[PDB]
Amino acid sequence: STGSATTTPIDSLDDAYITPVQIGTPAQTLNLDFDTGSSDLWVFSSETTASEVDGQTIYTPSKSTTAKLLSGATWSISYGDGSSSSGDVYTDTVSVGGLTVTGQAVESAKKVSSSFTEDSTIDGLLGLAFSTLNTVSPTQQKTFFDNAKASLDSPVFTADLGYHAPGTYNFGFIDTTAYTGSITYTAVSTKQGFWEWTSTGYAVGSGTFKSTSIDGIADTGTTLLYLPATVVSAYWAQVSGAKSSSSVGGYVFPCSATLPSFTFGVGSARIVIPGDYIDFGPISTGSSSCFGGIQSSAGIGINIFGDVALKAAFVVFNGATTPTLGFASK
Ligand SMILES: Cc1ccc(NC(C)(C)C(=O)O)cc1
Ligand SMILES: Cc1ccc(NC(C)(C)C(=O)O)cc1
Ligand code: NA
Repeated sequence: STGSATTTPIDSLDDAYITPVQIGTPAQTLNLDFDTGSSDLWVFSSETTASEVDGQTIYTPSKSTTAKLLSGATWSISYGDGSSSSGDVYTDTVSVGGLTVTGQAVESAKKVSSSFTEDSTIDGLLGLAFSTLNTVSPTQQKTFFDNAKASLDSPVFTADLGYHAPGTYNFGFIDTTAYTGSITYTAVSTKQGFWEWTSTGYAVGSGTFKSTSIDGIADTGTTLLYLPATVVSAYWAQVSGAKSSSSVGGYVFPCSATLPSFTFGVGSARIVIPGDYIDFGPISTGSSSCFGGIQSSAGIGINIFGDVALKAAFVVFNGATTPTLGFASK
């Protein structure tokens, strides 16, 4: 089997991407944030505290002929932005892009935090990290990808995120038309449950490439690129008037600037992030201070190759017995 679904940015900044997902019978279509940095498939639901729902489409298990309570199971999750949700669990049929899984754990939110409530465009998350991170208790559940594996033509999914444009998530195949050149594969550690890999270095603009090992995770659910403070300082030093602002929460730069590109290494290959991708616009409406898309990972405890980095590439998440990541330019 295969599946193929379009993913669409939620706003003009590419703050996140949503992908339609069919849940239940008859189908209930919800727009989920596919997150390679977590392992729960959770949704706004008919169970979600009413004051915490503001415009999201909800899953109603009582209207699905294939829904069944997973008796006794609960879940509770916290994300890197400090957001959270929790609830109970159903099993149901879930389809993405024509690929169907029966018996998928669909985590129904009873409570979501204010960041979720305030974002009417995201109806839930679909986790694509390793199932060892799934929060369901007392019986941990598998991700959609882990349940679909048995069945896929190739045990892979790919992320092809757009810059200010739609992109694609494919399951079970490589679309050799979607990238240029060759795909460079690199080793993955699953020890922390993430798609964790080691970049071979970086360059700033037209500068020389610095060979240096940078461990981090490939995380479609994180907007920005978070790297060590040394690397980030070297990048923003090339932008006149850029500075780290404790009041704003990271590096800011004059909106009048033209940003340099940022290159990261994948083995002997190089992925170039255009300068424009690193612009996250005014810090507040009408400000001439703009927020940077490359930020320090210091205090976060891990480096994160979020959407800023990933949307510069065609990315293969290879879930074979020995998982690997692949990157190609596009
Ligand atoms: C609506 C919304 C969108 C995204 C986030 N961030 C997540 C994905 C939870 C994270 O992993 O930091 C929180 C709320
Ligand atoms: C273990 C380790 C790994 C990498 C580096 N280099 C850094 C600090 C990322 C750089 O800025 O070049 C240093 C130590
Ligand atoms: Na922000």
